[PDB]
Amino acid sequence: GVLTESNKKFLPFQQFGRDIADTTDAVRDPQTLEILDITPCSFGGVSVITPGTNTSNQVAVLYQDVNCTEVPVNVFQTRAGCLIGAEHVNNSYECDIPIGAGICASYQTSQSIIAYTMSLGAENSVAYSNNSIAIPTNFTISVTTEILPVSMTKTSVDCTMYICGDSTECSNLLLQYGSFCTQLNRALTGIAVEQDKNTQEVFAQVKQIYKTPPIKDFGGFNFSQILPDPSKPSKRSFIEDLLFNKVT
Amino acid sequence: SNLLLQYGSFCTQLNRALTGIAVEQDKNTQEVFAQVKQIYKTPPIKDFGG
Amino acid sequence: AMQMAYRFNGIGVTQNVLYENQKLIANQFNSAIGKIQDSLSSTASALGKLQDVVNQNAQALNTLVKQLSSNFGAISSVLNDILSRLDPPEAEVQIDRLITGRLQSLQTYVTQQLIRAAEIRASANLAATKMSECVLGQSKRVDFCGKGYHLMSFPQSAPHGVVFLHVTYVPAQEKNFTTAPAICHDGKAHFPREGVFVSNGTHWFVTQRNFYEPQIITTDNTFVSGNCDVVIGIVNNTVYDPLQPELD
Amino acid sequence: LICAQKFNGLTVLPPLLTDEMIAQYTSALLAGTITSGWTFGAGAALQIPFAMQMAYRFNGIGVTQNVLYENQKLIANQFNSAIGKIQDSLSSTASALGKLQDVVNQNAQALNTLVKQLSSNFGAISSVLNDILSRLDPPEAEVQIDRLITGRLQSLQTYVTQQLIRAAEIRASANLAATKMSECVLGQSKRVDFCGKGYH
Repeated sequence: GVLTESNKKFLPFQQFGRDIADTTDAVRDPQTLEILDITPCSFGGVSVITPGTNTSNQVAVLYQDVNCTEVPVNVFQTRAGCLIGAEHVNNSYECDIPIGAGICASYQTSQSIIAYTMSLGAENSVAYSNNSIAIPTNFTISVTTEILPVSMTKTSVDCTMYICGDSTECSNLLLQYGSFCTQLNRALTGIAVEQDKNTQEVFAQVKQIYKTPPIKDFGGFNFSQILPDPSKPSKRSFIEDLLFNKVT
Repeated sequence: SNLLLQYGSFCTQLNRALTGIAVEQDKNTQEVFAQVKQIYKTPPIKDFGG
Repeated sequence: AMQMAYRFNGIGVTQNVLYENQKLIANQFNSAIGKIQDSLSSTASALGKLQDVVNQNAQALNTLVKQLSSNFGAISSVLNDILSRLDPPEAEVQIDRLITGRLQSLQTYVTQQLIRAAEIRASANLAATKMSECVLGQSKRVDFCGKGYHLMSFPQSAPHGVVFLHVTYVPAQEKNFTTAPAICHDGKAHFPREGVFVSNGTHWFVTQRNFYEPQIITTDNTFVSGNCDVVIGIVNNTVYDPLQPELD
Repeated sequence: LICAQKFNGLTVLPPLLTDEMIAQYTSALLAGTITSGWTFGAGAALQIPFAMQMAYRFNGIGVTQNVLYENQKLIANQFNSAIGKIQDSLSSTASALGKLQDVVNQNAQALNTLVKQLSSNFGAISSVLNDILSRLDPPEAEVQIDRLITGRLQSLQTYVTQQLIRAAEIRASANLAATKMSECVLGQSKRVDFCGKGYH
């Protein structure tokens, strides 16, 4: 630790000192009878910011909490630690890589890694007035997209085959803990049936199975992209096929 | 440390879980507050009907 | 077409807006569907929520498998080695070390799977709610089924998940006007029935609130609410009456 | 307390969004709401007088517009007085922030227990690795060190599991808060007792 000069008033019969967590944060020198403090030097973890090996092969190191004086060897002391290998600019853009405490970092003009202070958005004031109203005149249809997970993979584990193997004395020893495997198998079977119920209650909400007409006269709208095509072996539409090939 | 290396992948699991929790907290704040892309300022006049 | 007119009348905009702008809306719909197909058929994935599930499950399984080669304190992680290399009364302790380690591994995996399954259950309940409320009917909860006023929604399948295409309405280009609360005609004050008063600069009109389409202020767009000395911001004008021209 | 915990590997990362940025977000939401109604959560902010917006909102709960314009002073006075009462209720010893305080208290207790667990023998001859290492030969000290290792790893497992469950709960509450922000602020709601108590 770091033995510094104390400020606590020991009574002349005490030796150690302790914090609110019961560890020595003070000592009495056994020769000169002086009181000293103790502060450790276990100082933070290390992160590396990289814009991707595909783009470039230069990185910026971030020491999560140091005063930038204890690092071994372009140093910039932020509020989230010590950034080594990045220039601090005075502009403000969107956040590409987050550093913490409103600091981000991006690969940008050659080119380097910059560490600005992120911006919230394009500021604009509204022209409010006690007799002024803005009415729209033309519109726009927009088709967004929202992804939602429904179920994960069902699994099952046979303890005495995982824990033990093709050994019988190992199973005779596992007998000393009788209900653990049964607990585990019960939990996993509950999880499996829960996943099946999840899928069942998300999708199966129609009583019948409706059928689109053979003549597609929808007033101009074209649903041929989301309606199924009989040509494909399965009955998945074009978008569903485009989805089932992007998830490995 | 050498004795702890006999429990190979517990510490990595704990670190993964805790970093997941941290990024999830950041996601929570971002999803709660950041629902406007602009930043609207109010005019210096305060005639809000009373 | 009439279903789309119902769904417009649901969000305030009258039917004639759709019936007189059907080709433009159809073209915008088709263009948006094409944009979606393009946005999916590219290296830009956006299917992170359905890929993180698979990645996390594979990683949990791989960790549970990899922890079958850890000594945990025994002399080796191969039960056959512990057996052939020792006598039972001394191999008991080593096999028990291995058994305790593997029990710990199985228990940790099962607990993390339970927590992941609770999270997936919450997400599946949210998806069931969105399918029940957005697909099978128009919604009025803001930003629940998209971004803007909600028109409709189309679901698609996806490996371990679902994908909603939200078709929404967005006003595009606005224009300023000088509004007013009421209009004092003959002492009476004519408040608007279902729209808002506006003025291009010289004349007064009553329109709707989402699509500028001005009309003439008769006694069918407005209703009187007494003398005109109490409203704060009323303006003088002439409220036309359609009966007197014909009857006289 | 803070550094006392910090001195055992425990760290505390700072949030990505500083408090001034959150304050600016809420300021933007509030200014957009009071200057443009609800038309800024569904496109671009379309300015509109405030009395007419409040009349658009009165008309949304089945009450004609002509009751606001003829009772505007009274409603203004009632709203100002309600805000004053809100102040007088928060600016006193009336401690109603239980939700935000239980979180801090629970996390502080969890961390205090985790750091206090470092002072138990768990069966070994001591509770300090340096002591056992300096007064015992390795081939014998392995058993004591291993007992301590198993104890500390068990306690850390328990802490991580508690944190996972608390984070799931906070995630649920944050989804609820985001839903309330998106349906009560950026638009008038009609779900009973979702955005208040009464006609919203």
